[PDB]
Amino acid sequence: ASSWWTHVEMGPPDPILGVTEAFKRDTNSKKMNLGVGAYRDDNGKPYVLPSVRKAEAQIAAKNLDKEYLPIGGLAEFCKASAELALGENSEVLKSGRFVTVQTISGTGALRIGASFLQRFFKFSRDVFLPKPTWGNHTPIFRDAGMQLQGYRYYDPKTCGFDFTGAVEDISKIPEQSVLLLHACAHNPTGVDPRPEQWKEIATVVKKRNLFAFFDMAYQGFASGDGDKDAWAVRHFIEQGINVCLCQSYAKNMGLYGERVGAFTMVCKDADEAKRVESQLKILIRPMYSNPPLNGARIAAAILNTPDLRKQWLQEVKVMADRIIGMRTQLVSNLKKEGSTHNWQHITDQIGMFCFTGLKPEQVERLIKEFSIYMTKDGRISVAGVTSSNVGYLAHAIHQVTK
Amino acid sequence: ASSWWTHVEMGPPDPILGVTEAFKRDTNSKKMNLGVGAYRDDNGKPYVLPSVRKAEAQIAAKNLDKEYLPIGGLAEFCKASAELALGENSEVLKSGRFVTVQTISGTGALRIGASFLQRFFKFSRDVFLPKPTWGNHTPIFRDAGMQLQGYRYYDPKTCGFDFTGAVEDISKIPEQSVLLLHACAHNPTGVDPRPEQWKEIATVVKKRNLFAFFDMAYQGFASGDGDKDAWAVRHFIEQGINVCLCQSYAKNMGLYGERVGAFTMVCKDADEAKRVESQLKILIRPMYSNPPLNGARIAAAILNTPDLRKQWLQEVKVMADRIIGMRTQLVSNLKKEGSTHNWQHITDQIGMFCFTGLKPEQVERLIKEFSIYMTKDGRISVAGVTSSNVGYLAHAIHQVTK
Ligand SMILES: Cc1ncc(COP(=O)(O)O)c(C=O)c1O
Ligand SMILES: Cc1ncc(COP(=O)(O)O)c(C=O)c1O
Repeated sequence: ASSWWTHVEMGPPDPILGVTEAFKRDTNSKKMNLGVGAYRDDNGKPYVLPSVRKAEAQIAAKNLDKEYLPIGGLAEFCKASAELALGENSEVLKSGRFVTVQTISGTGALRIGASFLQRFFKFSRDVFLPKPTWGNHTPIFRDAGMQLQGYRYYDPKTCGFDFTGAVEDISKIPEQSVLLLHACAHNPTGVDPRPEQWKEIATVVKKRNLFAFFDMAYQGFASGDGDKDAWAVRHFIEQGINVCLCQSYAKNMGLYGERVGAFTMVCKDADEAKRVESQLKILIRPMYSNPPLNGARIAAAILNTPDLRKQWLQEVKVMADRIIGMRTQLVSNLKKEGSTHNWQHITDQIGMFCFTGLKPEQVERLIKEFSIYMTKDGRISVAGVTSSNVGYLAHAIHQVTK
Repeated sequence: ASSWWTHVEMGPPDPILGVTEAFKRDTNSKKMNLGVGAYRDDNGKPYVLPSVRKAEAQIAAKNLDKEYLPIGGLAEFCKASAELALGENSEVLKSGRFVTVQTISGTGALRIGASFLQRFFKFSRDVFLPKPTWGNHTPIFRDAGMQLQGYRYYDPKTCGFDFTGAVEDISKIPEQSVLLLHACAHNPTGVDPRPEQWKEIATVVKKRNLFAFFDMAYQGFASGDGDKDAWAVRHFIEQGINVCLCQSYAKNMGLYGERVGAFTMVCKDADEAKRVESQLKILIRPMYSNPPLNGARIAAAILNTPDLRKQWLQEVKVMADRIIGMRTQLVSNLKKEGSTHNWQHITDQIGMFCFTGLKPEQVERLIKEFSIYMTKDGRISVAGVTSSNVGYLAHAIHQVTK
């Protein structure tokens, strides 16, 4: 053709960016933006952890260099991330039968894992995801070369986890097929299985010899306790199932821009771990010579230092308490407004994001009348909820669902 | 199988890391490491630009947030990078018929460009590279899905650019085939075509309607003048050829760990530019939600501020002068030692890396006897050369080539 890219077509707009722009152009004083993808403080401003600032001050005092990091990443950061994910007294660390490589946050880890599965996981080409899964998950596996399937995870009838349906779908999954399991808060729905349900899922996976691909990105932030959030992964590991974790420190540490993340794979032996490390480095090098330095250095400094680690844990627990308090206040105000609908699932759900279960027509009613901007599926970000405007949101929800 | 990764094999060791480890384990006092991939000062320590430190201090004073950046990247950084690459008075900027997206340094840009070519460049599947090309170039295009070809670039007989052979190979390239052209210092050889040779190559490309994929990663660092280093790209653009630039600020700015880089594509119209921008964002999002923030912010602060830009240009010119002085001193000391070999190609070559043209047996002779560690092909890093040890290196080369 005359032009190289004359056949290139305009890409579809991102709904999240459209919602954000619609909120920005809105002139109503009482407008709210529940489509935000990051945590916010009470005032609604972006929140930077004081532990992060202390780590930055310490690093600036150290006056370190900016040379390239190993292809795998910073050794201290990888070791600290593995210890945090698996626990300080995990048998895996003692045996050393694990590999951890720094990557570009969770998305990068997910991509690296998908590329590794495409290159080496000869058993199957199908990746199973929850039916209401994170949006980027699909494109990542599609670009990496993996076909995608789905299983039931969320039950719209009870607005909760569909345990029986999920068990049946997992049991129907063909053997030796990779499975994706949101470790903690589900990204779009924030519904997590109960520990007994997690044990049942682990037993089914062990019986079917499936491959688990955990995606822990809200560790600590989900409930303020890192051990309880990582309980499912540790249970899977002690059951004898080798799993992969995609850890993202964007939320639990507030390093959204720093792109901090680690991809760890559990192997049977240290020889297998180092072979997987070599192949992972071989895969990583064409994508990027090395991961970034500043964010990983900050994360390693916070994790290794005891006082900084304690302060970071306290801050994360505080943010988790704020999220839970916002959910509880929303439910209480909905009860006060006189709504007879059962909003227990709002308190039951854990994480930033919530489906109140509102119908799309209710969504347009909220957008046009009360100037509340939210996605069509019904997901709202609790971080956007404020103690000042929680009453307004509850009143609007009650009026729409009247 | 019983194990998921029992069939995974140990990856081949990286020769550069092996050379570095061999240098580290060496106990000779007069040992040198010419395999370093980054610039070093006179003392041999890593060099951090004072302009970078001033920018970091200014950013710390600003007390900015760490929220996610747009998928394309920081707007200020992209605009500044495009202006620096194309020139302040470029017609492309006035017409706005360009797209620039931040990426993970040069490697990332190269990958993004290869992915875009795989998805949209329906004309051909073959990418032509110089015969002595950068090592990572191959794996990047192989993983992205592009077949790779080669053309003659370096003439071992004269240790210089093979102009006639390169012209014949380019003319034999099939029409509408993407071509890779190291903009400045050839990574492995540091040989660049003369401006008349660049004009001839541009005329041949325009006649054959080839697609040019420039990889400018040493702008400014090559000779201390950004305009002269970017002269080939500007000539190609004014000739009417739409080209792609993979800019890496790792060297010209010393931000090796910060992973700073931009991929810019020249289009005919602004509509084509924005369509390409949307498709590039669609491609980028699965790989990583957004590029990192700290390095791009530092680069934008340095480029936009006039005093910081002037100081950065002065520092880059100083490092380029140091590299040229090291080359000249090496040639002068080789002449003093009495060697009759023609070492003019050492001064002719521009960039960090040089092929002195030594045979592999001479390489093992240097490694075993004089404890000088270097790659088998003969490439040496001028940044590793020091005013103190340049005489020792010249004496060793003369003794080996005696
Ligand atoms: C499922 C999932 N993956 C990954 C991430 C983190 O993505 P990023 O890599 O952009 O930090 C999140 C955070 O919202 C998430 O919910
Ligand atoms: C040909 C080439 N491409 C790209 C780069 C930049 O690589 P990175 O992305 O690791 O900064 C360099 C720097 O040495 C190079 O020589």
